[PDB]
Amino acid sequence: LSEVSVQFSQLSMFPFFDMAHYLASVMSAREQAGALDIASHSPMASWFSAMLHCFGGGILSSILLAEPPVGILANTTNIMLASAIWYMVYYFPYDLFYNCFFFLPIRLIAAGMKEVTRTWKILSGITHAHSHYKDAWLVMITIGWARGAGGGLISNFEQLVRGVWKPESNEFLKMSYPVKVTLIGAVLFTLQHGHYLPISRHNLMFIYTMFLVSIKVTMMLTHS
Amino acid sequence: LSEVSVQFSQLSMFPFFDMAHYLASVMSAREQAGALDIASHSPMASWFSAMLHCFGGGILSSILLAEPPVGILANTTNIMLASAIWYMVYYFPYDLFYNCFFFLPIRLIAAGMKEVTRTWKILSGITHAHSHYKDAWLVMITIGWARGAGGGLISNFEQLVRGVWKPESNEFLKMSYPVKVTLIGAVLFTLQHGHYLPISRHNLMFIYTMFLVSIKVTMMLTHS
Amino acid sequence: LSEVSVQFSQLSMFPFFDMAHYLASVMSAREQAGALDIASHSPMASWFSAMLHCFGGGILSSILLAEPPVGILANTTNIMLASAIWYMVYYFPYDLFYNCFFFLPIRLIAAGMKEVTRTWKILSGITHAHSHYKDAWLVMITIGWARGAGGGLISNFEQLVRGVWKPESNEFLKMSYPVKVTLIGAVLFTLQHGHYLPISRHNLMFIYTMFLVSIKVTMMLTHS
Repeated sequence: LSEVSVQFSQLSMFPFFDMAHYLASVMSAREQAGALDIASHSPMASWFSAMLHCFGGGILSSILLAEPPVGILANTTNIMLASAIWYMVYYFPYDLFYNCFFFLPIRLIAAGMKEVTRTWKILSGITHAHSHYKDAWLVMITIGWARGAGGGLISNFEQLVRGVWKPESNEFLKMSYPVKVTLIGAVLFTLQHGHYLPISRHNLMFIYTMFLVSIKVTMMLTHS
Repeated sequence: LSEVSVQFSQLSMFPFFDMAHYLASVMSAREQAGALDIASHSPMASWFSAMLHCFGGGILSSILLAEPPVGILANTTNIMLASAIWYMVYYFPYDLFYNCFFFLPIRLIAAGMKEVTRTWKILSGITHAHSHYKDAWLVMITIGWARGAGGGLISNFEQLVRGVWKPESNEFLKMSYPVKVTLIGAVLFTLQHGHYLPISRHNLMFIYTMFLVSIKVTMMLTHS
Repeated sequence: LSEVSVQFSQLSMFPFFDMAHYLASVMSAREQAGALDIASHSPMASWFSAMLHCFGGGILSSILLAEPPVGILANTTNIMLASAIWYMVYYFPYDLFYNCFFFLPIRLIAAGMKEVTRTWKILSGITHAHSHYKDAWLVMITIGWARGAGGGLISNFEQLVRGVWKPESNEFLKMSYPVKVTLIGAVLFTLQHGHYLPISRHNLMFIYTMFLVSIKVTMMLTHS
């Protein structure tokens, strides 16, 4: 039944899903070590650290392609759309926001939707790298991977933003789960655009997104 | 009497004022902790650290706009115009140069003129960001702010140049005086170009520059 | 006998010499402190650290010229041509590869050929900077120098890649031999393109390359 994947390929991420990626990235940034004191004593650094979690893919993909990073800041609808989620995650009255989204089902849904945004980020970087370089495979892998897990690769300098400098925890030394999954996805969809992978783009899209959401849901259910 | 602000708006900064910004930035860089030993044992690193103080605004504004930083190095008149001030600040015979410019009135004048260069740097970044992005407010704030206090934002990596690595003293954690003032100015003049601020550009220019020079003069008089 | 330098100027570096630069840079990267454990426990970080040794000149010259660094990754023939040398330097059976190229004559030849690649990298950066900026001397010096010893200038962040963070060993504080030699060469050939240096390009090319190869050969013979 390939008629369902065609329906899945018509999804738009502007209203609902972008807020889900921003919310999962901002909450996951808050749950990190010493992130509450940053927002309590330096809202600027915590806000910028949140933006590195939300728009790290576009930032790294722009720096790697010699594209202006401030171009990501031009979309005031997305920047404000993430900054509101930041201010509600940290400075909501009685912390009613976080306590609402820390609930297990809501957290599962939000995270699972961020996993969906990751896909269109990977393909966006692959097709964009194709717009800059025709049949260059490594470029498409690098930019699609850069949009898939951008915040995870700038995680060292992002740590440097909040104030923690860990020169030992490099992403290449020990590849984390989301970064390595974004590598596998970038390679796969790069083989898809190059037609080296015998499957249509929509079906590979759907099966990859499902294989990601199922894994993260299993991780969050087995962690609690 | 708005006829005086029109006369103030016709100022040119190529001869006198650029040397004032370079001199205040180089002297303020020398007065930092452990900067004399750098120039005494490694003139290259002290020179580059001085260039990060002088041309940090153009460097950061160029990196943020995907513009070549080496483009700032093309203007050999400005680069030499600052390098001469560096070599005279550090390696002048009997230190007759620094001891002359460390005098309170001369230091007040030079610093106060650097405060004037900061304004045209902010507006240069705002109008330049307008040339790259029409009515994008955050871009104009970011580039005007990037030219206002560029050396203050690269101050971490600039510290890394001389040899001191302080991951705890981030500019976003504790915003210093010049950086936060450049933020306020970038926001104000950005509202001016967008015509959200009910005042002409020249008058806002003059009152902002005066409000800056008066504050720094008061700081230098109350510090000694 | 200027007829021999004309024959030397017709050299092509695509097959033999590029592999020599990649091999000397990868081997010299392995001989660094704690580089074997990186390749034994994290092949990704050791591979990227090797690419920073091989393509550091193009990377830094691309970042300084606002050119996409991923553009260096487009040439899959060169990237694979270096990655094969990396995998053979580290993971060859019985370490038969390294033990073969660590032999004194073979090491002398490979290093001496890397010294030859350095020249065409310097001139490539100088003529490229001329394509971006006509008669800007400092730009040509900066880009030619950036291609001459690129890995030596990113050596701090390259150290940060493997996991060692040394904020005290800056290249400007103590200029190493290859970096300072690349500075002298960039200045000389920049004076050549500007015709301030009374010598033809080919003769200066040959005498500079010889003056480099002789020095490195003398160093490797006096070190063992």
